[PDB]
Amino acid sequence: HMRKIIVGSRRSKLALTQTKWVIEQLKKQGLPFEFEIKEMVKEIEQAMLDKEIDMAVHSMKAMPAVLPEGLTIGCIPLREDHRDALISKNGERFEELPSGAVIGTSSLRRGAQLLSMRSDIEIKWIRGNIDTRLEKLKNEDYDAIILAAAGLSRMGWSKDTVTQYLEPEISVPAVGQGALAIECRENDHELLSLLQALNHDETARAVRAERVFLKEMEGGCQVPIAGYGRILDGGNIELTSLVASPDGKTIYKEHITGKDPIAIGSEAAERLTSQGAKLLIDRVKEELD
Repeated sequence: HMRKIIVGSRRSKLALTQTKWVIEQLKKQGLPFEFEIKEMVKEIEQAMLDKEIDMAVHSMKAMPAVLPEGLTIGCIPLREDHRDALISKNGERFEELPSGAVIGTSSLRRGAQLLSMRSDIEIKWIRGNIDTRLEKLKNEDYDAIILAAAGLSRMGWSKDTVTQYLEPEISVPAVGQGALAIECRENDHELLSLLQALNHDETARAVRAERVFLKEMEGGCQVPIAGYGRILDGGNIELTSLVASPDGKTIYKEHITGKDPIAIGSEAAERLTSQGAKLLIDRVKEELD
């Protein structure tokens, strides 16, 4: 026999899609292993520590800033599109949307940055599938919605479903957007070896700097915080890190370029904290109660 690797997964169509793609990619190494999905965050992690599962595949922006002792991120594959995307009901770009246009998103990070660019538009909550939000755009009060360009690609959508791709200058992406995270036990050296070939350290070094900034600022999906990293020619990491207030009238923004990803994410957090961004994040976490 050969070892059968158990991969836990959230039951959504997107989650099982990512899980099967990682398995499909891990099979091309031709190494003696079996793979098996077991439909199931805290259950996942403890199940992995309990050894009832062996690994898990998440969206990097859905990974908690801090992993429990004993678990690690053993592989970050090649990064997909990292940008937010605007889809309008009537095909307008962001600057072309009429006054009072309603843009649908539940992300304070996305809403606060758009409000910083234009305060004459409204940001309203919206729920559901990529496929569900596209129908609500057609039938409801929304004039546009914001979606991750990586999510549209994984669900097999046209790049021309997007009206406009938001460059990081307009909307700094969430930490790890477009990237996958393969979580496993840090002492499973056999699994870590299989995951090495799928890893892509140009993506990994950039995301590591993003995650340190997220970690030092105590951030998450619910907090209006953003960070995008990329490798420049020469090995340097360029990290754009941002903290915004919900009404979009306060923008802490910092650009760092260096060689050590941990030191880069450290300085961005050290720098923005001194400007008063950590005080902001506490009030927003308090407001969420």
